[PDB]
Amino acid sequence: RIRKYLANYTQDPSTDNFYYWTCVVTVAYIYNLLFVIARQVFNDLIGPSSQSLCRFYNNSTTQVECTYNMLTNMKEMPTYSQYPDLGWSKYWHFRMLWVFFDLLMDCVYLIDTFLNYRMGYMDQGLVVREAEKVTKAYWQSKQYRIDGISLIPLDYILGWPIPYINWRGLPILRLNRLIRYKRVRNCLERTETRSSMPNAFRVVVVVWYIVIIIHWNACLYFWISEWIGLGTDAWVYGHLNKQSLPDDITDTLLRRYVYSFYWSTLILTTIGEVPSPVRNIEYAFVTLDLMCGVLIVATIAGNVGSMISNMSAARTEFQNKMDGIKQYMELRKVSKQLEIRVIKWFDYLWTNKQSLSDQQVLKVLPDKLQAEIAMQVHFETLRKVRIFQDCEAGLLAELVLKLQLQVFSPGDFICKKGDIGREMYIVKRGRLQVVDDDGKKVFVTLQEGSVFGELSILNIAGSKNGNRRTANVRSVGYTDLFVLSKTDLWNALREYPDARKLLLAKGREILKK
Amino acid sequence: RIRKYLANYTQDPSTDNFYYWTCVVTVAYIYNLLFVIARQVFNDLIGPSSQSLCRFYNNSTTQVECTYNMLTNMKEMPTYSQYPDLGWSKYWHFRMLWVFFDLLMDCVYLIDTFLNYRMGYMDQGLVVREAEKVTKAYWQSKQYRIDGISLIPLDYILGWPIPYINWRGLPILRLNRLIRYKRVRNCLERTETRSSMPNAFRVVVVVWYIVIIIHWNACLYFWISEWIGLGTDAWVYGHLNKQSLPDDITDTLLRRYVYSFYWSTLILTTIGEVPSPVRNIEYAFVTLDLMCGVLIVATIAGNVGSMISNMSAARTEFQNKMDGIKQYMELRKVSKQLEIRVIKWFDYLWTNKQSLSDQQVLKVLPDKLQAEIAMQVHFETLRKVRIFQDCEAGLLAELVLKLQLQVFSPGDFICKKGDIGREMYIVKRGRLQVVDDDGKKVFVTLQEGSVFGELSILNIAGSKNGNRRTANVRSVGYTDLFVLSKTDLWNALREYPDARKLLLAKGREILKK
Ligand code: NA
Repeated sequence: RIRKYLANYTQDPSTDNFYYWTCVVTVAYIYNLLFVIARQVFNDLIGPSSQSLCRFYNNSTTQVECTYNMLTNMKEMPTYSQYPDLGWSKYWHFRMLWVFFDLLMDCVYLIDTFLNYRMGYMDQGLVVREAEKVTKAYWQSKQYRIDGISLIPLDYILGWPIPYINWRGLPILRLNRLIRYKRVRNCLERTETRSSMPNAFRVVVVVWYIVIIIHWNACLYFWISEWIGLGTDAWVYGHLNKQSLPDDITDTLLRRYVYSFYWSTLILTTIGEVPSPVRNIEYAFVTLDLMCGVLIVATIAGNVGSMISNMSAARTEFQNKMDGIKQYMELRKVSKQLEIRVIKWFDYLWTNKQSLSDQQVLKVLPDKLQAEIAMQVHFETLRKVRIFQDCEAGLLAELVLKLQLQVFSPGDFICKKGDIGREMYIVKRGRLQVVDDDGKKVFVTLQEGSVFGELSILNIAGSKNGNRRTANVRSVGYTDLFVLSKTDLWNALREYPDARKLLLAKGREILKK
Repeated sequence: RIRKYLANYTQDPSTDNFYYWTCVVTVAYIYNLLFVIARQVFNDLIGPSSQSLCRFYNNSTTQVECTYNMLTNMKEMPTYSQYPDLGWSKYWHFRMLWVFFDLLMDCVYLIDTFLNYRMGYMDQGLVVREAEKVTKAYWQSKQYRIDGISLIPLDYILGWPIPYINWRGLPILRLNRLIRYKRVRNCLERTETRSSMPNAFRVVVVVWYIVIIIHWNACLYFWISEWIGLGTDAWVYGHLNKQSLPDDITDTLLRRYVYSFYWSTLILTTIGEVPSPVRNIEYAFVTLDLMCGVLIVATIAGNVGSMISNMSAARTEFQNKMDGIKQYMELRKVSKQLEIRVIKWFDYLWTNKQSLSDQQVLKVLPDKLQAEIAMQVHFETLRKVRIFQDCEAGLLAELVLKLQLQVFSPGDFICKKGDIGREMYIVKRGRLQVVDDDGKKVFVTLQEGSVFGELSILNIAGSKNGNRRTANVRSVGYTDLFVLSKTDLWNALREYPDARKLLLAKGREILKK
């Protein structure tokens, strides 16, 4: 039942469900990141706690509650008068909506702290899943410190307006929820690896960081403006700042946030098309802010330039190789015809993504994976070669390890009559044909998967032109042959002497018949 | 005839005519890219559909058709009154010109859809050209979806002013022509490879992208200005924007486009010397636009910096090598004279583009091309060596594969009397001379193509100082020798035993005579 399942449960961090969970926790973290500072600085997000009072001229001048026509074209800023119950009868629905999302994100934090409690870890290359071990490792580590500091429900008692003690609230007490940044960094690291566009995603995440910095600096600008006093000079938000409040513009919560966000965007991007500071404290703030903005712009530029140089590195390497080849062919005075042939073949290899190397797989993988990949590509082709049909699979594994790719262009000759023959060819991705001594005839056409030269790899010792090629073979279009050298065959064969004698017997048989 | 040719026709994509065709299709695409959005937002491009009416003071104030003096120094914007036939009697020539270029570019799109219908593809390294196969591959792929969506003639019925139903037109319905971007990307990819300046071309294409973005954002600025209302605040185009319409400036279609393009250039380059926004919606638009402009400037900078670092990479590598050499010669206390000699030789190798390596050709080309290049450079020189004049061409092919470049500076000695001689030298790109034991005499001068030391490569077994050099040879200026080692000769020779015995015979003969 529920008790059994929850008493036994332990988590595997490498699942996909755990990744989706880390995304849920990232959503909750981003909720806190934006809205705790927004509710601290922009108090009316939970509903106004006080009444705005404007000095209105009717017969005479008296102090009344501001309308929207009183908050347009102001000659001074309004003054505030607290409600007896700090806006609770008028805005309890707004405040219960905020409380509900607070409890939702805190329940997410509690589920996360439980999954941390029953969290499986790697030990001896395996993930440990014994409830006793995982909880003991949880307590040995000090994850519980960060888990408990991040959930202290201090904002529930002291973060809301309490009218009985005239406590106005302190939403900033929910900033301990921001200690859980490791799960968010983990989610973003995992999202980059699962991404099909890892450079683009990295730039996007930096842009998201910049937008959140601009939001926090918007809240900082407005908090500094309100601490200096709104409308007291031409730099703070207010009626003397004519970019803040132009002619027919109303002073609203939306206007305060919109102007502060625009101000912060222009300052942290070093555009600076905002009013100049007036007081020494504003000069200090703006100087520091513009130096931060210089660094922020250099960071955006560095990330974009890094992405741009990473995504053009292969074309640059190809162009370097092509330039070197052309330089060589100029210095050593090669024909124009062979030069255009070289450039055609190199351009084909580019626009078809071939790379002319198996070192991609060779170097960076472990030999187990290399052997498995090679056996999946070459083994079934190699087992039908008519001299390897009666061998043990170990020999063929060693052989599929030692196969070399050779590429040919249209009309190229693989071999010609009376040539040294010391190889065996397997046709992959092409088509060959055996032409009668002039290039205007055809005997047979070799398709993919066929084999040519398989007796020239044995040594039958008196086999009627054993070493010479005895045929002409040319490529129809671009071909991809795989070659098993004679040296490689005998090197591998010396370890299997029973397969050796049998190969010799089969070769003599095929030769005689 | 025509029917036969068109029924049989099938296209090869790798031709040069097809490249010129892709350039024609790129011209048609760029036509649509600019002019569909321009005709949507800047309606008067096809001729005004309505009459501009200005409130004029003659005796009294009445509403008359605006002149150019009424559209200068305006106190308010004019109002419009549709024509009964929506400008068709006055501007049918403009509209038929636009219709003609529309039909021209749509015929280009139809030719392109036919060439896609009969389009040859690569199969087994060959381009397939059988009409049945290419059309079957066209239908198997879903190219016909994109080809048909991009040609829906909806703009011909609903994109022009129809006065009978009071339809004002919707030029934006021609935006489905912009689905064919793959042919344009293909054309630009192919233009980069054919380019002699591939870094410059890449930067130029990014600059073209930025200019088109600035054009579309100019149209966006003016559409937003017109939707808010022209002349309603100091940010939209109009008479209250005194950068839009200064003192003696007339409100024309050219002025609207010119100002919107300048505005968009200053915003997307983050210069920002334009009026500040006034309303919340303008603040939102401009904040988003300036963040896009930050990214656009970082993109331009990244592409330029990538090009700059690619075009100075070789000089940087050379300077790294030179610095390493000088560091070594300082640590190990080499003379100043040998140090200036090393630096002179390295500077020469730089300012003459030699690279001291044949690995350029060696690594990156397939062995077929390497063998052909080596045979074209070395074979005729090697066949006149007086011991290789009576050999089979296969031996000489193997030998021209195994030739090593050695470079010498002016006055350097290739060899001296009584030195171990185990090589043969072929003079390429230089001039040697045999000096009599003091360096003040001359016996013979060896020019390009000559050969020295060709008997020291054989083993005549008692050949009167067979191993010692028996002559002094020094380089006149910078020389480029190619050396055939004795080890290489015998390694290659063991495969040809008939050529071996013959070489031995010829060497004994030359030695005796
Ligand atoms: Na300025």
